[PDB]
Amino acid sequence: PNEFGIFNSLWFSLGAFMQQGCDISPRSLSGRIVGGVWWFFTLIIISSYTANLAAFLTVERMVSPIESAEDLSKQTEIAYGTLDSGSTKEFFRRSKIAVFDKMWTYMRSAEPSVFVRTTAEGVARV
Amino acid sequence: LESPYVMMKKNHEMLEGNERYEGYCVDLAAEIAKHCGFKYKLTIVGDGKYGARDADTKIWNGMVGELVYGKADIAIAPLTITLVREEVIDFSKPFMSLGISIMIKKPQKSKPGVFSFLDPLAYEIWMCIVFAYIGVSVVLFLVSRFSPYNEFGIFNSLWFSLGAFMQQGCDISPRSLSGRIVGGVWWFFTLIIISSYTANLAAFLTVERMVSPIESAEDLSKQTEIAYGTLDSGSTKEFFRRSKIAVFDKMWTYMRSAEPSVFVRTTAEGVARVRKSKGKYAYLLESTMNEYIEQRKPCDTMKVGGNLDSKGYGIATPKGSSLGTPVNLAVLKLSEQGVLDKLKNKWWYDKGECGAEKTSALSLSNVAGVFYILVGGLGLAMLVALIEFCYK
Amino acid sequence: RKSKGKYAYLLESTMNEYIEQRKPCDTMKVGGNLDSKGYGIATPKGSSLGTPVNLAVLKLSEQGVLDKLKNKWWYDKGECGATSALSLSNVAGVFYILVGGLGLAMLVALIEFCYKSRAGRKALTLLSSVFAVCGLGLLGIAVSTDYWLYLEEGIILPQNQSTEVKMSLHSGLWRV
Amino acid sequence: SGRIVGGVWWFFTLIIISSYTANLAAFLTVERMVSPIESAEDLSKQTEI
Amino acid sequence: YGARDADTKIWNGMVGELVYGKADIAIAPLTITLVREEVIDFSKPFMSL
Amino acid sequence: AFTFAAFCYMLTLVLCASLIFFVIWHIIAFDELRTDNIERICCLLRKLVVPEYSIHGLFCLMFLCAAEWVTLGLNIPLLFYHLWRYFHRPADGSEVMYDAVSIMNADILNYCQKESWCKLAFYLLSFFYYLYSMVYTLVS
Amino acid sequence: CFLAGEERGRCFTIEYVMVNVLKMIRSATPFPLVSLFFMFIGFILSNIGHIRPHRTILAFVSGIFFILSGLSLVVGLVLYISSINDEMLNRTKDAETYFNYKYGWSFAFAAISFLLTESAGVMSVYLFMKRYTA
Ligand SMILES: CC(C)CCC[C@@H](C)[C@H]1CC[C@H]2[C@@H]3CC=C4C[C@@H](O)CC[C@]4(C)[C@@H]3CC[C@@]12C
Ligand SMILES: CC(C)CCC[C@@H](C)[C@H]1CC[C@H]2[C@@H]3CC=C4C[C@@H](O)CC[C@]4(C)[C@@H]3CC[C@@]12C
Ligand SMILES: CC(C)CCC[C@@H](C)[C@H]1CC[C@H]2[C@@H]3CC=C4C[C@@H](O)CC[C@]4(C)[C@@H]3CC[C@@]12C
Ligand SMILES: CC(C)CCC[C@@H](C)[C@H]1CC[C@H]2[C@@H]3CC=C4C[C@@H](O)CC[C@]4(C)[C@@H]3CC[C@]12C
Ligand SMILES: N#Cc1ccccc1-c1cc(-c2ccccn2)cn(-c2ccccc2)c1=O
Ligand SMILES: O=c1[nH]c2cc(C(F)(F)F)c(N3CCOCC3)cc2n(CP(=O)(O)O)c1=O
Ligand SMILES: O=c1[nH]c2cc(C(F)(F)F)c(N3CCOCC3)cc2n(CP(=O)(O)O)c1=O
Ligand code: NA
Repeated sequence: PNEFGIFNSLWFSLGAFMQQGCDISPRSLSGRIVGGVWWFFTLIIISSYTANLAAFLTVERMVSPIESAEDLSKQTEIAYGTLDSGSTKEFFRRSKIAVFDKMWTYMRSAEPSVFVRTTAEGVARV
Repeated sequence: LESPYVMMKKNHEMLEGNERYEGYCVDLAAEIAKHCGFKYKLTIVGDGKYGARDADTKIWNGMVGELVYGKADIAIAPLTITLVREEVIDFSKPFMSLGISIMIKKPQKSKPGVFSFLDPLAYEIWMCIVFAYIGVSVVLFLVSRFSPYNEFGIFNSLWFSLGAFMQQGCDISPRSLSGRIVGGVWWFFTLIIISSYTANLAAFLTVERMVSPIESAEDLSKQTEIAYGTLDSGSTKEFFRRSKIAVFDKMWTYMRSAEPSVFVRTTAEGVARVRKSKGKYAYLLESTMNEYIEQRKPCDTMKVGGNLDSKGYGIATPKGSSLGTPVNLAVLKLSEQGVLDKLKNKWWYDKGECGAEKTSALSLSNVAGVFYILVGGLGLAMLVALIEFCYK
Repeated sequence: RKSKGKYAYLLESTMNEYIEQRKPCDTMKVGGNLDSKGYGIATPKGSSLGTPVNLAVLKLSEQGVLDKLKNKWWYDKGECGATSALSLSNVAGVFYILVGGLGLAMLVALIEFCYKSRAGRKALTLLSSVFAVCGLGLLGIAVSTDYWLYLEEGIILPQNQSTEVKMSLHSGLWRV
Repeated sequence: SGRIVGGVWWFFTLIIISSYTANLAAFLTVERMVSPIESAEDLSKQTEI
Repeated sequence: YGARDADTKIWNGMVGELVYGKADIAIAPLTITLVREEVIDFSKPFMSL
Repeated sequence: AFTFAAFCYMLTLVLCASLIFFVIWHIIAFDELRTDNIERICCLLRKLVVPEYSIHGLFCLMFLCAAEWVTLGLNIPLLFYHLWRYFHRPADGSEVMYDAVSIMNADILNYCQKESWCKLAFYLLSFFYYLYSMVYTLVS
Repeated sequence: CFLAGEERGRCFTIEYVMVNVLKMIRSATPFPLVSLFFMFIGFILSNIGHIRPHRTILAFVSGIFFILSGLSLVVGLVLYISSINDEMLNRTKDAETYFNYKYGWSFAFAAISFLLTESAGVMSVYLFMKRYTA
């Protein structure tokens, strides 16, 4: 001791989730416990939506593409390799430059073999 | 035969001589021989032992037993410089320094609890939030009852302050000056607390940051959650037995008594028990194997802390050999020229299988305890109606 | 100790562990060692003492005596010791305004209640003149003075933060 | 005329309250990205200490 | 601690007092070095660093 | 430094300032009673007193959750005094009770006036006890 | 029951086999059984309310069992889903393999059954207010 039949109850709960709720508000203690735990539910859920979307858009903004061989030598998650013979493979084999000796150290020990056999095969793998 | 010291090379079937083998002590035997000027024959030991004097027959086995009894001229191997060996053979200076270390399982995403949603704010904040909620609700009640403008009894004050904190607005608002100072400062409090919940949650979800619970052997001694154990025999077993420091006596009274037995029988049994106990087993072993298994596949293990003792691996010769002095000066050449550091980086790290994004949707597990409170609050609201229906 | 974390010093491991345990407790040892060397007890290369000293070091090493003596002089005779969630120290000042605003509002409830229980054109004529003169005053002074923008453009030194200004200034709308 | 002043003050605070939460999330994320020195390879990369 | 002056080829310090008879033993933080091990006899390391 | 226990002492300076205002109003009400009146000082007192309990009853559950066992223990003698006046001696009443229908016949009039100065003496000592341990927990 | 990887057509039970998530779905097992109990209690107390309407309280209490059932689905389905996601997390992350869990038409039937007994919960309470005002 209504205003809170089933269709006004669906509208209280819809406006409480969207955090937009002006209408009737519950006046009994038992109607204010259900109102109060649904208010705390949406405070966590709406904050989790904004915080996980901010986590997505920040990580998608941190993404640096490859633009150097020092970016290849650091990022050991994109694989890289040369042709199985010729001047390009013998370049890294003979190199005494720091970034190029790191790339040959990665390439000579990599499973499976990053060395392609034809230029058409290496463009295929990319 | 020990990795990365001597490993049989992949196609050792079609090879013969000193080139069937590879490893650290093969690359080291090459360096010792070109500085001392000799030709060598790499010869894997018989027994498979490192060397120990038998308690009954007084006969040395292993690589020490081949140097004492004449079957070998040098033992370029991970052979630990100890007291009982130095009395029968001659070591050089240590080419590698090492000790007892801790192997734990590499930490992971660490599955959430029930109240993991509370974690963007400390529990000392949440306790201050709850008691400031009753605080502003009593002060609303004091301000509105005495010196009235009410509609703001104690239960309409608890509902104004609950709706203000949850940012659900209100149905009634205070009309007097003093009720609007209470209401307006609690509004500003809510604005900072809800914004710093969302901001600190966005920081957590952006930056993964996995911390290990153990970072020292002092941290192992101050806990009984993670069970730590050595091998069943050897020198790591003997170290904790006869130790007297402060901490390794605590770590020994733990291991000797604990059921099930923390002492594994093989190194591979101890590594597997690390990988297959989800962060509850810490294996105590030498720091050279610990750094090698960390670089094998999978990437499931981790070395933590510093070493517990200090020992070294020496190159041994028979007592009275003419290689004893030049090999000793050969090791000190290879140390200071950075050769020994370079050979360790090749076989531990440059030939290391483990080397050295995309935010995922929140799973229901992360936020599941908010559903438990909700249905726990839906069922609590149906009891309070049942008591209200009986009492009226 | 005087570069706020912008300097790292490369020294031996045993001084780095010793200075870490000596007041002030400003510094810490990070990482593993960059090389591996050792301290030895030395003898004149023909002595009858180098062999018993060698077996003494290997005996004292395996009985924990060398680890006992290092804990004694680095750690036991030391001078120093030995969450990711947002803490109360960061949001402490919004609790001060809350408690300060609840105490203000109970003070207002006194001087409402005393005013309610105990109980025109002349007042507002008086107030809208003295607020209009002092409005003309304080803005009249402000646009005719040259103390709007204190501006420095000095340089720092890496020697106890020695500071030398070279372009200190105060400005207005019409004067610099 | 009372709803124009009400409406532009509603848009003012929608930007200001969102800017507070977004700049505080920028602070707490950058303070969480901070990696201290724990190796010589951390010194060789970070040429700011 | 001990070093060889390349002009004079003489040792100054604790390595000097061992090579030229003044000392009988040097219990000290003396680093086991290639150039020292040729002229004096070190024990095994009592401290690794 | 600011902590949860230091906030539990800040939050009870604010509400003990209300508790002394309940008692200054409680000594004036019985002084003005003797001068004149029953039915109004029935009703004016009866509304006051239940706030005075639960605010102090808040302090019991606040220093229990703050782990302040000396401070919770010093609120115990006022607490168990308060349970007696409402569970066993709020004489019959039944509007709220206690400073209600039972006025003159004058023996409770002396008992209330001894109580009314005993409340103020406890609350003025509680105010400086709370102000001291506020400054204690903040500085330390 | 297995298929297409060691395709054993033997439908193994959960107790006579030994995956850690298969013990985790044991924890989320009683709640679809408490839900099915409250639907059967609320149904046999609705039929009494159709054949003996002289006491009207049969309809309202059977509405309560229809609503306590659906709240026991939600706690069960949150427990069921969260037990999967916890064990998909506690595995050795290797990018040379893949994992894939899905739900089937038995999970869907337990999800739709929430909607039908919460609708039977509302309609039993509105049926009580029709009987009580008459
Ligand atoms: C905490 C759990 C275990 C049960 C608590 C419920 C009971 C004990 C409490 C909750 C607060 C009390 C309320 C007191 C005031 C109102 C108003 C009254 O008109 C009827 C009942 C009603 C709505 C409540 C009855 C239930 C009550 C006596
Ligand atoms: C209304 C009154 C009686 C209740 C308590 C007053 C509080 C809110 C006031 C009193 C004066 C303020 C102090 C101001 C100076 C210091 C220094 C500051 O670094 C932190 C807080 C601290 C230690 C005080 C905290 C309490 C303070 C913010
Ligand atoms: C810190 C203090 C000085 C600020 C508090 C403001 C108090 C002192 C003053 C401001 C002037 C007074 C106001 C004057 C006008 C109205 C109209 C009157 O019918 C009652 C009170 C009321 C609503 C005000 C109450 C507050 C009042 C008594
Ligand atoms: C009256 C009813 C609706 C409220 C309480 C009953 C039931 C439905 C619910 C609500 C929240 C639930 C708890 C949630 C957390 C844990 C942890 C979970 O690993 C299993 C179950 C367990 C141990 C609980 C089981 C019972 C559970 C209490
Ligand atoms: N993820 C997540 C999440 C989602 C909603 C609400 C809270 C969290 C959450 C937050 C935090 C946290 C911690 C510090 C600072 C900021 N956030 C932690 N956790 C969490 C995750 C796994 C295990 C335990 C807690 C969480 O689950
Ligand atoms: O003189 C040389 N000129 C080369 C010119 C080219 C071309 F790019 F096509 F012009 C190429 N290719 C590289 C790319 O795929 C197609 C063949 C190889 C050449 N080589 C052998 P390499 O340099 O040892 O590999 C030479 O020797
Ligand atoms: O001289 C010794 N050198 C040793 C060298 C190594 C290795 F690290 F592999 F080089 C090991 N292992 C460590 C882990 O268990 C498997 C092998 C044991 C050695 N032991 C036996 P322990 O020290 O008594 O255990 C010696 O005696
Ligand atoms: Na961010």
